Amino acid sequence: SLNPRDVVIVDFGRTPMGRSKGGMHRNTRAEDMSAHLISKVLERNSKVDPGEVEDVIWGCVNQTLEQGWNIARMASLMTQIPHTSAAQTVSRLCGSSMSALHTAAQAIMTGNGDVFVVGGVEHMGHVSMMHGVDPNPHMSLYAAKASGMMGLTAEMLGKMHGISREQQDAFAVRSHQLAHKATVEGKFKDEIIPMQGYDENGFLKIFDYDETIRPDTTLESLAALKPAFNPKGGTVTAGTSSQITDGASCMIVMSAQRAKDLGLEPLAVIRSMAVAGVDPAIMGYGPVPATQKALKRAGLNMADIDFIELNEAFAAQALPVLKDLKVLDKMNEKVNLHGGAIALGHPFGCSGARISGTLLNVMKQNGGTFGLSTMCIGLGQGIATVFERV
Amino acid sequence: SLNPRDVVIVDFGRTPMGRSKGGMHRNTRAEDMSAHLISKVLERNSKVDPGEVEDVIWGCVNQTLEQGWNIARMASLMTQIPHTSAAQTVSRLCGSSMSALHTAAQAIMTGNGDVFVVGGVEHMGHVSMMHGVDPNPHMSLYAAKASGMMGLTAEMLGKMHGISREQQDAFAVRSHQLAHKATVEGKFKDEIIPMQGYDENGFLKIFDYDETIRPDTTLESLAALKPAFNPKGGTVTAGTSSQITDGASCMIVMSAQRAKDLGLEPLAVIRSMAVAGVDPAIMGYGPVPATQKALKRAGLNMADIDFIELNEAFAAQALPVLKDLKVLDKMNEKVNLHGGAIALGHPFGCSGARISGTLLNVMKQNGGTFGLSTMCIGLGQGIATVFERV
Amino acid sequence: MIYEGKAITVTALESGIVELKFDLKGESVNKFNRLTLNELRQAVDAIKADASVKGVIVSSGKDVFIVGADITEFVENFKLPDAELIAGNLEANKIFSDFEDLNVPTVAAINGIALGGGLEMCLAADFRVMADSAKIGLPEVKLGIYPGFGGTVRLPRLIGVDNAVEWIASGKENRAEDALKVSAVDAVVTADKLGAAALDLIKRAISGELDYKAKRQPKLEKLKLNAIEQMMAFETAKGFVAGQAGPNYPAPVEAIKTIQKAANFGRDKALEVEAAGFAKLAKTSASNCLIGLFLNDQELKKKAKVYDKIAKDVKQAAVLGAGIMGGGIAYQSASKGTPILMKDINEHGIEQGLAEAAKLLVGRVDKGRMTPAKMAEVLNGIRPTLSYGDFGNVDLVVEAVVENPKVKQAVLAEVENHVREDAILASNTSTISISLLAKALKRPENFVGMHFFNPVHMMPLVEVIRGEKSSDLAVATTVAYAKKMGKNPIVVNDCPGFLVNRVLFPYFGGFAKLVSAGVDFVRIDKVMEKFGWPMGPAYLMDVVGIDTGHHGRDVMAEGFPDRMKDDRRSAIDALYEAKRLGQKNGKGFYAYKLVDSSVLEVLKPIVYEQRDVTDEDIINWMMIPLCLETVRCLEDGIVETAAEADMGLVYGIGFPLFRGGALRYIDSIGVAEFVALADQYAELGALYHPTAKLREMAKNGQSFFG
Amino acid sequence: FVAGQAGPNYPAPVEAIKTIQKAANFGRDKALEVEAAGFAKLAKTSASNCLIGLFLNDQELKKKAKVYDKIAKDVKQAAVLGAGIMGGGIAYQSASKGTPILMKDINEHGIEQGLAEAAKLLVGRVDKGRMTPAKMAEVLNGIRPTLSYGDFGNVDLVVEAVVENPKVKQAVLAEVENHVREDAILASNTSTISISLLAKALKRPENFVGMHFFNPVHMMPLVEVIRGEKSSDLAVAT
Ligand SMILES: CC(=O)SCCNC(=O)CCNC(=O)[C@H](O)C(C)(C)COP(=O)(O)OP(=O)(O)OC[C@H]1O[C@@H](n2cnc3c(N)ncnc32)[C@H](O)[C@@H]1OP(=O)(O)O
Ligand SMILES: NC(=O)c1ccc[n+]([C@@H]2O[C@H](COP(=O)([O-])OP(=O)(O)OC[C@H]3O[C@@H](n4cnc5c(N)ncnc54)[C@H](O)[C@@H]3O)[C@@H](O)[C@H]2O)c1
Ligand SMILES: CCCCCCCCOCCOCCOCCOCCOCCO
Repeated sequence: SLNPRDVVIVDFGRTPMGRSKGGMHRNTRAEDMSAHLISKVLERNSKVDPGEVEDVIWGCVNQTLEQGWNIARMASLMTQIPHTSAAQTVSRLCGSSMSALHTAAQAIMTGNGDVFVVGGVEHMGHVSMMHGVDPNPHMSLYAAKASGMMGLTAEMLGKMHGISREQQDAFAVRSHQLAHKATVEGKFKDEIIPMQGYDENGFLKIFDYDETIRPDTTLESLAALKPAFNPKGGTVTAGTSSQITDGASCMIVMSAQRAKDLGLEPLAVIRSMAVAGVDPAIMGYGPVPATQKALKRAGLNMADIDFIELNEAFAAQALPVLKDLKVLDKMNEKVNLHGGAIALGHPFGCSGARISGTLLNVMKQNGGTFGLSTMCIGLGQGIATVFERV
Repeated sequence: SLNPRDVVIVDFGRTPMGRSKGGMHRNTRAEDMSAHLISKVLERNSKVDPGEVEDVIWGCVNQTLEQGWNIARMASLMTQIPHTSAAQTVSRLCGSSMSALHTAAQAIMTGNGDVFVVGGVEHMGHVSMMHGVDPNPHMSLYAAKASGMMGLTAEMLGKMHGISREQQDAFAVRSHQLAHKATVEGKFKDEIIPMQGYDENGFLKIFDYDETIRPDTTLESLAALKPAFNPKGGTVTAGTSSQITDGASCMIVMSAQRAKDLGLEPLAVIRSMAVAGVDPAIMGYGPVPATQKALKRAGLNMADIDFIELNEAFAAQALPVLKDLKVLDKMNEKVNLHGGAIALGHPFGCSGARISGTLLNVMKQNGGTFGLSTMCIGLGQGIATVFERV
Repeated sequence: MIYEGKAITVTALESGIVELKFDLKGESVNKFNRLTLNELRQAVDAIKADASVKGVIVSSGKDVFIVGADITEFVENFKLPDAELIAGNLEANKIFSDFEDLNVPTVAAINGIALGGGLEMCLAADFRVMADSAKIGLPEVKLGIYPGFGGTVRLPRLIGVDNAVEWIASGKENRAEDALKVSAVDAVVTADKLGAAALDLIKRAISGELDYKAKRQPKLEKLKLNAIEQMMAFETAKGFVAGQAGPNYPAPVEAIKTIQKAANFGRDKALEVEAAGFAKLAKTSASNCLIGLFLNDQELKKKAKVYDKIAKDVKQAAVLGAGIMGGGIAYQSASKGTPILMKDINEHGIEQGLAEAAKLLVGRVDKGRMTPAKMAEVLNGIRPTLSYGDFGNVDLVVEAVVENPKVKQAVLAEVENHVREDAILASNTSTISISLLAKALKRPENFVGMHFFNPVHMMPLVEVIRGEKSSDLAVATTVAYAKKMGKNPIVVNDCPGFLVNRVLFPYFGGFAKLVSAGVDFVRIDKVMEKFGWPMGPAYLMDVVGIDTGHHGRDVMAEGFPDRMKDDRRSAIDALYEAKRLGQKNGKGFYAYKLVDSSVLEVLKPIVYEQRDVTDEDIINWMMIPLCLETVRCLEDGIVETAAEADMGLVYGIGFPLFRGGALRYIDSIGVAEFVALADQYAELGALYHPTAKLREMAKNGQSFFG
Repeated sequence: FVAGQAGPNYPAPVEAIKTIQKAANFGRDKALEVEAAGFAKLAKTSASNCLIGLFLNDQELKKKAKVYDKIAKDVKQAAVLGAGIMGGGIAYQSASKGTPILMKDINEHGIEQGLAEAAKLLVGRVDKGRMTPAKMAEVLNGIRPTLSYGDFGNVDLVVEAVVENPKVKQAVLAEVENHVREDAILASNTSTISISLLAKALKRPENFVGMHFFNPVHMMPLVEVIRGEKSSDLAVAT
């Protein structure tokens, strides 16, 4: 049965994940990339009047230059979306895009809108991360500055749970391998929205795959890389770390009521939402707290979840999270079956809805019922979402 | 009686609004300014355990340098707030701080948290507005570039409704005068949290007032200024425009249930929330659409509202909004009785909660029941909130 | 082949794709002359008729794509009625419109220069590939007209209002980088891989990968702007340009009016708007000879070019004196790729120069017009100095020393002993005889006059005052050096006041008489601005300065006492004697632009009669004195041809463009009917007295042109 | 991080941190005991092999750097011989620190290389946000190109950057010495040529010394002041 104010994810569409170091998006603005996605996704669903969109919630982190000044509205104005709608940009570092989904979800539930357009974007090519950073010395008075370096935290959380260089590299291979497969088999054809770009020759052409993926990634090739955050005794290498990727992800959301009226079959339904905090030093541990809080709110045990999408920030962090969540021995059976941020890249403001969207496609394709999408956040945070197929 | 999940504003505290051009905050980071505010506000309320704060929703616009990387958490970590809590930065240009209040509100209502710490900050001195701006040419294909210049929009909206140079300057005078009055009479003593700063001589001292206020502002002194956004035939002058101000505003929010349990008397209660959109060219008209939507959801007529807080972006925009809201003839009786952004400055990511917070103090002080806080947003947006004193 | 013309050869290719090539056999460049436009019609009709075609690629067999249009052939087609003119351009647009309606993908492989109509052809196609070493733009505004082949229709909808208004109004060329960012072009590649790109692109449009139909749509329908978004966009543009273009608005202020009106219309209706407004700028008799502009332009552009292949290289330049004029000459020479030395005697001078040059460079960067990397180049080009040690390789030297015959002679003769002997020397003086200064030097053949106008970076005109002992090579180099600095030089023989100034004051003489006749100067300039002048007489006097205008009066009075030596105090003496020194002082005819009845007090002593006058007469008291003086400048041999005699006014004093010039204006009235008009105003002085040669050619029915 | 760059014999670096890590949860008084205890360990172990030396050695320096400091001639005007690589750097550094410098060379192609590199560095900071456009203007004006010695009249210190050649450098150095004040200081930037050798060409060796910069001039901190056998203290001091 349906409850009028139940949150329903109607559709999901992401952009082809392209490299930042001269990738396929090196000549496209984050605003346009987002505007085009939102526009195209709305087309596939001609039954949802763009005018009904009460608000467009977009996730973005480095909000300056191209991504500054509420990119949500800036990207929404170049869409068929009326000027009568609103738009806000939600930043929570890594989990920005997911928090966006939560904001709309809560709005719908409380009767403050019927149709929403959530998602996120992050063009780390035009707006790099280290760009425009001013470390506040005062922070060292309440927390270690080193905790600001995601890499070092991966090293710390890694040592604690004891993950060997081999264990991490092996994970990266699994990610690339599973990503390529999903791509070749067409398990991405529905979510990836073809998008214009430029090849290494400046030529114009449409890409519908993820440049980031590297099928040739073997344990041999990975064991050749050097420690990225700790030369003298490190395991976290560029190979086991997520990729710097420019990309956007969209998601149309609305109430089951206004949905049932439009007679459009749901893709999934949000059951529980959760956000939690951890110490900055081991921020990668954010998922477990956030997940446990979500499971309790959804009245479900970790075992009840059929498929899981854990944003692969670092193999050194993903593995520990999976171990404490007590599902490491279930990995190849229900965890990131299409690869992770290591092969698909990790666009800060985009990864939130991206992993969740992919999660749904996994469930739909594998007849799953309950799904879980969670990710670690910088400076000690976590976020989780439990969807349901009905 | 109240319902368990009813949003209740427990307390409100803001910083002294200081000038940006060498003001009292010229040597204080936005992060610290926020962290200190949140810390001090939590002190006055010793019955709300900081550990219970499910999340800290902070509003900020130019998120780069000092204000970049989810300032919500950055400022939250230097507070007594545990590392177990979460934090996110919500950007909606001007209405950022207010959107923050809404996000938490909806969260509380949906059972996703019990205690929150909302607010916003904007240090336009260290991170000016024109800093790091990259105008997307493509925007001119869907909307006029000029609409990006808030000033010009004020001019357009003004021409439409017909507001004379005198009508605007007179408004600015009323704002400065009323601001000074409220200050001198101590109508700000409760909300303004004393804060360390530096006087024009680099000396260290605590400010408890708003540098921005200029009591000497007379119609004669304002009629001397020249058009700021249109030399050849303009009315919008620096005197009738909001001031570039560095400042932060805080606000503790929670459910009536967890509130009634702590036996702490509420400051106000949120009854309705609304956001709307308008054309970028006349974004200043955002309040009317947003207000009308809020009044309907609150099941109230504009007449049922006892006090009104309309963020004064420009006298050219505030007046028209008040005219269409059919309350211009009630101005001196219930509209911004403590002055506006013209005399108190307008910190982008801060004004949202600041105007609302001050709105509550006006109601409490003048035995009001229903209150309204609304403001226009850049690029064509609006937002409104209807509080209630019980 | 499918079509083998003399300008266009439509050759077939693989997969039914056809390549329409632009190669004007016989000529060096491709341009839309009568023949080209004609063959295009036959080309499109051929492709259109051929049902086997599966795509069309547009290319060029030259170094450039398609330069502007050679308008000399279109002139005879602009003097007809606005109906037989609008429908004329309408039919011309039918070609490009049809090419745009081809039920098949079309790409424009831009290899090089694609200006004016050249770009308009590209805007017609669906996709556009461009070589990184190419340029594109619409410099129509420099001619007094705006794009006439759908330029104002397609560009605004392709790149956006603001971007189009800027590209059009300015008429600036644009590099691949910029053309790509605004989305004027869809792909930028190296010259070598251009053909491959256009080919690879077309195939991706045919397969259906690229929606060539969806990309074409935007320029067939209304603008995406809101009614409100339009008001803002257009009004700001109009205003911004209105104050920088002034009363005589060629293409800038009109282009926007055409886009603002055709905003809610599709291609077809938008084209009609474009055509209509285009005629308003090109039509005939009603005093609108925008015809003479080209009659003068197509003669200067050729005359100058001939001088440009003669002139020596100006790889190294230098100016004497920093500060006001020096900082400008250095700025202009630096911003155009010419290393210049700022010579002076005291360190305080170089500071002033470097400062002002820096204030202008930052001015553009602090808005987005100039690249920080560019500001660096410009600044490095300017090289300070208090000696002549580095004057060893300087080719041309300019003097900007204080106004003093003696001083200027000492300085000039001084530098002549520190530079190559084949080096050219030039003074920037304005009230001193070039033939006088040359006497000091030992090489007068290389000495000429290079007159710039304050501000050096604002005013276009640069007079090349040829002395009596100046060689042709000397003048040639100076003329060329001026053009290189983005200026418009004109050769003028040495005489008290030269050409421009000598004609600008008699004009003011008519003004001085109006004020003395109780005529409100506010009403005067409002009429002169309604006429076409950039600034009004009174307002202009404030800009130049009452103290300056007063000094110039004496310089011209002494020059030709027989007609320019009045003396009965005028508004000039009034304000000067009343401490109202103008705009720099803050008080002249206006206050600084404000108005105040306090000025009336000062002007009272000048009013000798409360004479009544119509706005029509006011125009005569001004124009007649100016036109006649021009006739004298041509008769005394100050300017060689009538063509040069008018453009010197168009670029200097700012003579209304669409009105041609002082001499052309005379023809617009009739030489015989002009002298008759002058006689009625003969009671005002020798300034309104037609010359003997004018009276002679008056009866003969002779006009200055033909 | 310190353990790796301090190595086996850790003085104050690696210890200071161990002292703070232990006294972390302590107050002043208890923390003082920690500080004192660890301080004794360093003095009787690591530093027993003289703390006296390092100290007195620094003492000699702060006084030496002070003696040099106020006998030294003020350098209001400077110049460099040769643009391009090293010249563009010496000009940049002198310009970015408030010292008008002249870029002297023989061909126009050289000045271009210098002005270009100096511009590339200035734009580099502005094109990200670290330098003011108004600041880049001043710096650029501070650098004044030239192909002669006509303006070397008020230059106080001249630096040479000519190609590595004993003969060439000597000719150039001796040349500039006839176009500057007699009390002006000359300095070569050579790296493989004896300063005492170059000085022999000059007629005022007392004012000639060696100012060694390291490529890139704007990156490397150290600048060797190679004193010749006939170099005066005032020369080195300046
Ligand atoms: C939709 C929303 O919610 S907010 C919309 C966004 N608006 C904004 O961010 C504010 C826009 N305002 C601005 O950008 C700037 O204030 C501007 C452009 C209008 C003016 O800035 P500037 O061009 O630098 O002029 P500036 O601020 O220096 O002018 C100050 C002068 O005005 C005078 N002045 C200002 N206010 C007053 C007053 N109330 N009474 C008397 N004099 C005054 C000062 O004394 C000073 O004069 P002085 O220089 O002789 O000492
Ligand atoms: N009023 C105007 O703006 C205007 C309009 C048109 C033409 N001009 C021409 O500009 C020139 C005047 O220049 P200005 O306005 O800069 O005067 P100025 O008084 O503003 O500055 C004089 C400059 O010349 C330098 N100078 C003087 N004698 C020198 C010498 N012997 N050697 C080297 N430098 C010397 C001074 O140091 C100073 O930098 C005149 O030829 C005048 O006809 C001026
Ligand atoms: C290992 C030893 C090698 C010995 C090499 C011998 C080199 C000796 O050459 C002598 C130096 O020649 C000087 C070149 O002269 C340059 C003159 O430039 C004049 C520039 O004038 C500019 C005027 O504006």
